[PDB]
Amino acid sequence: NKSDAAAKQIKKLEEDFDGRIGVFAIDTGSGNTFGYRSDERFPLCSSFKGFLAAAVLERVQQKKLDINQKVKYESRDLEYHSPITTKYKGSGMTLGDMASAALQYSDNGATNIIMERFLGGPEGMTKFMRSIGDNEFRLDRWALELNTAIPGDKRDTSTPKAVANSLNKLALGNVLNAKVKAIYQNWLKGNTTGDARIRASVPADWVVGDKTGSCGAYGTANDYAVIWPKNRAPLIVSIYTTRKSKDDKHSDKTIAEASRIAIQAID
Ligand SMILES: [Cl-]
Ligand SMILES: [Cl-]
Repeated sequence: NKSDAAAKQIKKLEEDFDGRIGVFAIDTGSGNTFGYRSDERFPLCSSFKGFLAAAVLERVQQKKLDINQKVKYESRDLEYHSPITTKYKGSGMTLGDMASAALQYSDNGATNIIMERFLGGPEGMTKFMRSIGDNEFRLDRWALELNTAIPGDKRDTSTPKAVANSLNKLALGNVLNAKVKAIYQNWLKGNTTGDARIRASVPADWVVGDKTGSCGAYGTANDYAVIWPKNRAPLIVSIYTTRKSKDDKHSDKTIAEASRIAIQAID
């Protein structure tokens, strides 16, 4: 009934903005979960970049790549919204810095460059998700094309549950051994695009790693986080939203508020 109560409130919340909210939350120190449309498909937007980064470290751990090798692109036409890759265009970035820019700033070139050069592309990226027990996630397009968020389109979508289970294996589990899991945890912890979403849902002295996504159509935006509360086991929160009209603005507060309700339902 604490989950029925939470469900009611998400439902109210989705009516208010005329859209669709997908939630899954896990409490790892109790097992308590909460879900709403947890297995319905949502567009990923940028949010798969949290997973690309982990793919990248997996490759370092297998010694297929070095975290410090330079990745040079001085002749490349840089994707729109490449804030980080643009200031390093003349000199290159370390593969680890490139990976992290794609995470923390949602840099589209860093993303494209990484999937074209190391990862096998969209389907390369799909393959790695398949390799951690995740059968929901799918990536079909490159960093810009994947943000169309067309209602009823299965391309570049996952379910909230799959995102959460995945982030949990990666951030908290054992796909990445010690040092490199710790790196990736640091990368999430240092994400810069998420202040008005899951971070805003929680006391500011709790520790939060997250990856946001913002399609910029269908008011489509999301966030997934690991959260370390004080004196308490980590939580996993996964929030997806779409809206009815193409020209609908995404809503940070809806995300922040659905995370507040989620976090309460698992406590
Ligand atoms: Cl559900
Ligand atoms: Cl891991």
